[PDB]
Amino acid sequence: VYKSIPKNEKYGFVRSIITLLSKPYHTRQISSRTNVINMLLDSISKIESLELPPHLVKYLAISYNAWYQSINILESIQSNTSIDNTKIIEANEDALLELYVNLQEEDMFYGLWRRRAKYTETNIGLSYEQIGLWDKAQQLYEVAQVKARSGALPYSQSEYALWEDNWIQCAEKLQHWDVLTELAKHEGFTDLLLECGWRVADWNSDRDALEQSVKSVMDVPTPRRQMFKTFLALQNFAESRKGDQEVRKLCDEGIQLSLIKWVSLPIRYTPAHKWLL
Amino acid sequence: KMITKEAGKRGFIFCSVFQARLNNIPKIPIVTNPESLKRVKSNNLKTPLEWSQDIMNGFNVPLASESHSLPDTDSFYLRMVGIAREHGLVGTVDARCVELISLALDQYLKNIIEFTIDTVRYRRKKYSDYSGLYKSVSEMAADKRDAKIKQLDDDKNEDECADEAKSINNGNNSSKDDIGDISMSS
Amino acid sequence: PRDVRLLHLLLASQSIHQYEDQVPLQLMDFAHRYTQGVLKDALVYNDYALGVEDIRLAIAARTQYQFKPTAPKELMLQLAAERNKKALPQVMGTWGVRLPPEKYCLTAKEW
Amino acid sequence: RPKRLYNFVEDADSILKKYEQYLHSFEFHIYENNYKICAPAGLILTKNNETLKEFLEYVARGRIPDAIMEVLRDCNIQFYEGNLILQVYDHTNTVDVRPRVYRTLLKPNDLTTYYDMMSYADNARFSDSIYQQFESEILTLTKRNLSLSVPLNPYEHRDMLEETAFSEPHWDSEKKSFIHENYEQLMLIMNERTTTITNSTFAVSLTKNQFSRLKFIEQWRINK
Amino acid sequence: RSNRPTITGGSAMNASALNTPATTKLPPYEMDTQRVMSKRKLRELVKTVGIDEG
Repeated sequence: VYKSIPKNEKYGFVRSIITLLSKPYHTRQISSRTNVINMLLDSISKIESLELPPHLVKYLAISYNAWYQSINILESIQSNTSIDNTKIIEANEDALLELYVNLQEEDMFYGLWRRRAKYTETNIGLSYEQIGLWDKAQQLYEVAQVKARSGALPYSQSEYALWEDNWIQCAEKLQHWDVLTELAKHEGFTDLLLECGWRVADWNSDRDALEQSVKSVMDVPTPRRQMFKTFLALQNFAESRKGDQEVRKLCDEGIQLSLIKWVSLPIRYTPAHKWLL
Repeated sequence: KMITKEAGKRGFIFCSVFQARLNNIPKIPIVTNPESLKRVKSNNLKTPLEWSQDIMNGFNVPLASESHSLPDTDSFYLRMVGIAREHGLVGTVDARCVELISLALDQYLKNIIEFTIDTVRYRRKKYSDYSGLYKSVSEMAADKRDAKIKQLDDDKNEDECADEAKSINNGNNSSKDDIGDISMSS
Repeated sequence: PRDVRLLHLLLASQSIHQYEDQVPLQLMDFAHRYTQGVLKDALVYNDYALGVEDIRLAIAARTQYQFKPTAPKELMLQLAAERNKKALPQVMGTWGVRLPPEKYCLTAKEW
Repeated sequence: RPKRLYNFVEDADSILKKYEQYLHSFEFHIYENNYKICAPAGLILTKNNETLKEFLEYVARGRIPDAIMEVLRDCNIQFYEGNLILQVYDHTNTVDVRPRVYRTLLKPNDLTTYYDMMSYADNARFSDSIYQQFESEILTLTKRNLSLSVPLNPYEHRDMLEETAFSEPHWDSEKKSFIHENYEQLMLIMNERTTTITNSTFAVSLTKNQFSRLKFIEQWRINK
Repeated sequence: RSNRPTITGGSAMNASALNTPATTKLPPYEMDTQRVMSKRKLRELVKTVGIDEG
């Protein structure tokens, strides 16, 4: 019945489709496996004419489940003659790579990145990072960062973040925590919280300096920051006996947070479920 | 009393070059006083590294001579927070005084435009209880700039409206800011 | 009055030895109105928040539109530089005085 | 009575011709669609903005902008008799073997002297008459080349002159006469970049209540 | 809102399931305000001052 919509009227129809999908009352179907958003995105994916919606909406229609209903849409623009812009294609690739990161499918992430990258040192660093050689990948990301400060290429504002964050990930794997501690002191960031192990034997002389860092960021909570709050309560029970036994409450709210995060993922086991385990 | 007065009663300045310098320079608020330091640290207001960026972002607004349109809420907000950081106010600018500034500009320009409009014409149907279309020129907004001179800020703006708004007929006004050179004829 | 002869000494202090009679009367009736307006606006500004910074606010409120502005040389230099960009036009070479065009002269007008 | 014969230049072309075979003061570059204003030897590279579109109106009129004076004093560049030499490189019309080199001169105004005095007023704390005397002495020592020489006045030697070299009014018949004269913006609605999780947390929390990283890593490797 | 496309999604670690909020919704956005946006406002101000009015 989409065929009844004629030409010179598809723009208003697709705009009304975005207006319908972007409604705020769909949160009364977030805790469901059979949302109207799945039933509607699946019918969007069988059209190939309007099957390009704004496509950072598809990546944000992940508050619902809709993972593969969105990956179908975002991969049917990679193989479409939709070349009206070079900034629609790179934003499509951004949303697809972020869905691959949220599903922890890293091989597709590295394949799509070094299919879309413009520098060559980015390709070499991503290949060494996929294999697991993080020293050479870290050196190649430094080389790619240097050649963009004094070069003739515009680096697209999406490879730059890749160089920064993947340098931080390689330095985390190589356990250079003394560099990253002052890097997280140089700018406001919970990389500072992720030195829970920082060549440390006390965790008590700077207890307040960690409690303020947790409490400033323990709104819009994640399972990791909730784990940090529970460990602070556990250390409070440890160093001061006859403590709280709120650790028995913080562990339970962390288990409930992790269960909400488990139901938000696909039913079948993805690599992202391993961190929840 | 008057066998006692002298020079050296004040702590002022009077060098007009130095007054123009201090009116020209951009100044950022700093802290040395400890009570005001604990007063500004409690209300989560930041260090001067944010107020200097706020000076720069309040200056970098496309001010309304360049855009040829009346400004909007974000431009008003950024310019007023830059000005409030210039004067010393390290707090937050309220969101209703921007709309108050908007209505102030409204009634100011409406007064100026109305007392320019009712001078090129005598509206017979108005101003009474029982010809065509005119465009106001810059010579008219200089001519009723002086017949009713009270309506202005008396700042730079009226000085430039008196000094540079009237153009002689070889002025080359419809230009691109550079074609009035002598070498563009040769 | 004390201020008539104080104005006599003030005028003589700036080498003004010839003046009329109602000139210190005019100076006193200026100073009365100026101080009354300044103190009324300062009473408003003190009910808002007397003191000296209150007087400073009340005399900075009305400096902005009546008396002689302060250090106007750099704004006038900027304005002169905007006017002195344009090179001078071509002049007549017939050694006399040339008028503007006839519509820009006070002759083709009617009552 | 003067002691020697002096040769002082107060033009643009003569000062430029005198100051060829000398190192320049600025170094401006015209690349494709972007520009760069560097020093002769972190130097910024600009997009097509409006500060540059007003600086370019001060190089087709060969004068220094009044804003720059103090910072030129800060940046230790070479002045040349009050002027500074802008060397422009047009890289769009380069030749193969080097871009197209122009070498223009910018001239001081009254505004440049006033802004130099206003920036002198920061750490000197002089009065007004010292600035008057300083300006008078510099206007003496730097403004030579005066055209003070009077020709004949044509209005007194009227009897030895052609008759129609003047223009007086004449009386005509009964009057007298003087002499006169869409889709791309729809497909990117949610495309707003986020630097980090903490910044996203702060951006969603306050609503209800550059290569600095590489430079930091380099300076921390230097400090060790 | 998270538009970073790098591994770890602009987070300290690469778990990506532990560094993501539990229940989210769509961010605020706006359509093309071209029709409701006027290039010139001073013409509207003189329009509300100077009308025909016969």
